[PDB]
Amino acid sequence: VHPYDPISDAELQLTSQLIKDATKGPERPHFIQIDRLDPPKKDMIRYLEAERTGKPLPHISRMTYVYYYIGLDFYKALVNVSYGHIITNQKQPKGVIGPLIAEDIQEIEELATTHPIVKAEIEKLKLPPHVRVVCDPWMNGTDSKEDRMLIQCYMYLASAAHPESNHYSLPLKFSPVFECLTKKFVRMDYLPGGADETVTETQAWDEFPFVEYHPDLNGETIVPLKPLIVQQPEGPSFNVDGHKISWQGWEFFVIPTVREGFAIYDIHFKGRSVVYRLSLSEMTVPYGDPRAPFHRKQAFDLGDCGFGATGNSLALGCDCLGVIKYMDCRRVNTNGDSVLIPNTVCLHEQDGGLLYKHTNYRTNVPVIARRREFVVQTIATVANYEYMLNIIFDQAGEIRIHVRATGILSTMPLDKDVTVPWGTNVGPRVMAAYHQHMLSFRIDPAVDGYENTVVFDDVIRMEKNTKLNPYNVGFVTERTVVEKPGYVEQSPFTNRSYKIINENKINPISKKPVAYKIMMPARQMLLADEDSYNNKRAQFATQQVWVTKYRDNELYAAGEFTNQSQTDTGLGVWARRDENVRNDNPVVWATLGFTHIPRVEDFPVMPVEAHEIALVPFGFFDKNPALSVPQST
Amino acid sequence: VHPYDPISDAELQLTSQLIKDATKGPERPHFIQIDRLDPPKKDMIRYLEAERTGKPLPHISRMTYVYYYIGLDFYKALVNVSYGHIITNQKQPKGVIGPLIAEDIQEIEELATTHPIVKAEIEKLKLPPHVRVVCDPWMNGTDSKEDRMLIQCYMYLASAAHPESNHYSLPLKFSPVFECLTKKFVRMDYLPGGADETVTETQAWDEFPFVEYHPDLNGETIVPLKPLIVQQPEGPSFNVDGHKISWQGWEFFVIPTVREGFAIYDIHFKGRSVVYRLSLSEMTVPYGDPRAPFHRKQAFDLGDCGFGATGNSLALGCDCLGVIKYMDCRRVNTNGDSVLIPNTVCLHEQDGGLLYKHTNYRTNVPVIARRREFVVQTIATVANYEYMLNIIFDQAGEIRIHVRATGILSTMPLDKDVTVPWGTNVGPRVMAAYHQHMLSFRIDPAVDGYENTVVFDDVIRMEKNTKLNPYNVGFVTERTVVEKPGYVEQSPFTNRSYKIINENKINPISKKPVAYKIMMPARQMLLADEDSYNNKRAQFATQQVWVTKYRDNELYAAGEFTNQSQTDTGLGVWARRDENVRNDNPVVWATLGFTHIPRVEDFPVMPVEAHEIALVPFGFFDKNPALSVPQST
Ligand SMILES: [Cu+2]
Ligand SMILES: [Cu+2]
Repeated sequence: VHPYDPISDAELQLTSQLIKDATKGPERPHFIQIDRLDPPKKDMIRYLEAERTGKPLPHISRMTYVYYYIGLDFYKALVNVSYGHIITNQKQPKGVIGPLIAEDIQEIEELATTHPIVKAEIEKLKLPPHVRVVCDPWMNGTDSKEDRMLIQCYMYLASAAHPESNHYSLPLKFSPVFECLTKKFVRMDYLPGGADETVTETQAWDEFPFVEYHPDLNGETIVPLKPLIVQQPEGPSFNVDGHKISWQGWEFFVIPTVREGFAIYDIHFKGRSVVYRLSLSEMTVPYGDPRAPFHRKQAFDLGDCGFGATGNSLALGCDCLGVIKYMDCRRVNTNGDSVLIPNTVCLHEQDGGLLYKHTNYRTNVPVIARRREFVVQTIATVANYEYMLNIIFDQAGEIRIHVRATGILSTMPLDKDVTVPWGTNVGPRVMAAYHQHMLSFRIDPAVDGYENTVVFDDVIRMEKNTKLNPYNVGFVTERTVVEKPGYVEQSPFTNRSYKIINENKINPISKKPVAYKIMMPARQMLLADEDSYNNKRAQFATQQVWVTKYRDNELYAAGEFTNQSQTDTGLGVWARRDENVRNDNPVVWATLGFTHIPRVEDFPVMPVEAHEIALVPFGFFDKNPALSVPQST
Repeated sequence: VHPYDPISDAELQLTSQLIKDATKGPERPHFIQIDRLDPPKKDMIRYLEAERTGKPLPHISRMTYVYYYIGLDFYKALVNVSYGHIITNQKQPKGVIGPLIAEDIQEIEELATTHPIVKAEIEKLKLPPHVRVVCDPWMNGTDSKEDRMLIQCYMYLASAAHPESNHYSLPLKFSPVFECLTKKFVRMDYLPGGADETVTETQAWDEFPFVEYHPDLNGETIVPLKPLIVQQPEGPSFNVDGHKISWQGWEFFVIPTVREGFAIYDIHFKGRSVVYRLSLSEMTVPYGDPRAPFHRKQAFDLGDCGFGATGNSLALGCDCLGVIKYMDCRRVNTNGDSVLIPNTVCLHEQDGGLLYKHTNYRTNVPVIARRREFVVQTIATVANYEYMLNIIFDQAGEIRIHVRATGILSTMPLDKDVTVPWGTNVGPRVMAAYHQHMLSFRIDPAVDGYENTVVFDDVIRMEKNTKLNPYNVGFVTERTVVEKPGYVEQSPFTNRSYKIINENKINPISKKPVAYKIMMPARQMLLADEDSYNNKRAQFATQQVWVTKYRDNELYAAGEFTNQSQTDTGLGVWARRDENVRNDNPVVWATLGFTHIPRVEDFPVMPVEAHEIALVPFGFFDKNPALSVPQST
């Protein structure tokens, strides 16, 4: 029972039992989230040390956290499940609101088509019997001080005849708002369908131009394909022992977590340390339609919902090609039970093309190796969206963070003959507003050991017309050291390169500190004005790379409670501490910015758009580490 | 013979034979390059139309060009090979120098180690029995007005033991220069191995620290791997008819060419036109070591040598995984004969991960398709480098240009205890100078037809604090039209997106012209100072996107004759024509900039570094075109 292990049924239920026992009276605890805390890092580095060198393993208590409500009051407790005691069980200040949970959303979704005010609104549409109404409950977002947990219910039409009909293809022009925990009606909002902010009372609905994606409904003739099969007749080249993966020189743990999907720990390659913990830390999805209620669409999908909570089961359709191993996730329900989320993480090899090749032109004798890869993947369904998260390792020591966005666009109503400059029309009566997906990747590096420095290098021209450079072609690198928490500015035109180095371990060939470098393209950051709540709640989304000093339980880039937050309680605080991070424990938070101008081809379901960040050794080894890979032949 | 067909042996030899017959006297023609010209585009479009609709085919002659020398005089001729006559046969002006040819390089390489004057330098090294001298002859480059074709011979040491010993791991400090066609020794250059530009006479060589890549020599323990196999039990899903490929809705011609490796023509997807001609057009590799003779290392690998001339045989191999079809290239030798280069192009299908997924959270019914990809590939070996060029097509209408650079670094001598700020040390006595690979891709677009406009869209904030945008979150696109030949500036911070649109064909859903968009990251451009020959010779490498008006035989970014060129005779002239290119025949030249700071891991042979540009349908279709793809199931 390893300290990194994901939460068990017994730990999750013990945690809720203890809260139930501690809560007196008739309003019972309403559970929101429960998961296992990481072991304290200083302690766990000693545990792993002992585990690698066969010495006796130190005690590390298993700890969990719980978010729960008692009536309208929100609570966060810390529980020691090794010894069965609550350590802290604290009511949170006014305005701190927990994540959404499936059971509460289901309740509100039911209500949004059942409530008499909403039935009466629906009646004004004068729907024929072949058309039904569907609701997507959304988190409220923030445009004001608001301490109540509110649900903004987006309303749509679907075909009554088929349960997979594409409601996103026909948005309505009203949206009711409920208070989540009491189930009380709050107000009915009206949505503009025209070129500006004008709304009207609910009119009879004239036409039903659905744009269906499902094969039974889309009327598209299927163009056949011949099979392409992948086999591993002798089995896979990776081992899983508990949660410990071994493959081609790599050793690391892969742990499912309810908030991140999975996290990867204690990453070593060829026996050397590389990265202590790697995860998707947050993702904010701000929309750019300036009009109400749309301006409030800024989910924080990890913080408001959780990538593990929302993970698909990968085993029964075949998302992963080859010989696959799987892991499960668990979540609490509102009752405090452990709900299994089966097969959310898949692990498998695949072929990544060529790894290297060279032929001597004099002899035509080649050396060549294929780029075998090991993939860790999870896919989250977040209402309309699909996000596929992959971490891919290869035999040259590279770690590749690879995301594909797919699923369905979040859609707005559109009246006849209207266009808008902040959205693309994607169906005869449906518009998809422009948005961004701003992801933060948390990389706690341990490059060749636990004292690291973050740096960035620029590539710059040499002074022209000198004795040294008389032909005006020379160019050189210069390095800047990150001394304190903060961000680094992007600079694509000096080929700026972020690296984490170990100043204490010198490469004996290049004579510079060993390093890993980050590979990522320059990207547009937060488009919302600085004077906006979107800016205040998500500082990470405003710069490409952030550095903090490590702290236990500082994991989520916009802070622990994002749902309807008023301000950033993650990097917006942490990256401002005035402390030393040189030759220490800097933690890197890389922002992957994706501005999404939807196109028609993204509808009714969208082809994958891929985004990637790579961590690659840079003077970490004393020669290409892939000389150990068999020849391709 | 279809007009797009690659040259045949008969046509190549008819070309050289006509020139031999026309050349009188005892100085015989010395052949440098022969290939078949594209059919003139106007006629070819009519021809394709007739071929399509069963009308009589217009008459279009097969034509070739030939570069050759008579003594020291350089000539270019055009030949009609359908009827067998010379059209033009023209002595080129003083200073125009042809590409290198393998037979002439072999000759100068032999001479670099046998000429008495270089034998004398070698003797000064006092080499022991177990070491041998190796030469890589290089094109001269340009740092002065120079009319003679010169070869700079880079000199190295290798183990005498083994023909695959890595001579790049031990560079010498002298370099002989020879006049290519006369074989006259011109001069002996000396190379600095220290921190600055100081050089000495040739000294005895003290030690032999080779860094070996070959498995016989590298001493590496091989880490085993289990098999991973790809099968297509019913055969592939693509058909090849002549040079015409059909796969999953696409139809286009793949033609091998001596200069570009291959070119792809007449690209249609779902019956609609996309791109008329797609090709890697040039690649310049400028080095950033300011010192002589290094400052002159600036290859134009297509213009100076040719990607087809230099292509690997891929069937050997097997570089391409699965069920493969191959095509050949041919090149002339100095005698005018046709030399076959078997299997330089491989064509095959592969799995590219998931193409789309969506699960309705209510029912948990998924739609999912896998991303089947069709790959066209060639791999050229240019002296030390390998360049893997792929064009990948997918079922959603995307064309991905994907390049991988691998092979061996070009290396410079390095004395003990030296470092340099313009190069990385990659072995005990060998340094890899900084350099750039600047690629230009020529995309002659035919988006839904032959009248196109080039445009770029920017994503910008709405004005804050208005009635329309009261919460400061809104953002919109604005469009700029390219009206005249020239370049577009990069703007990654406004998410700038280059597109080619057809202003005559409006998407009936979005109400905007149909388009293809270019995906590519912002990159650093040419690092050589504006005041350098690198700059005057390669204007394309200074800006990321160029637009010209189409002309027949205007194919190569830096001009037809690059070797020891004084100036750019490509885009540096053509993108400065004052003419209109809106709703006409714009041609797009996309510069893929890769600044290469070598790492120790790139030596003795480098892991692939991948770079891409994608062409993606934007409002081209009225919905996702991949709804015709079968469920993955
Ligand atoms: Cu999106
Ligand atoms: Cu390079």
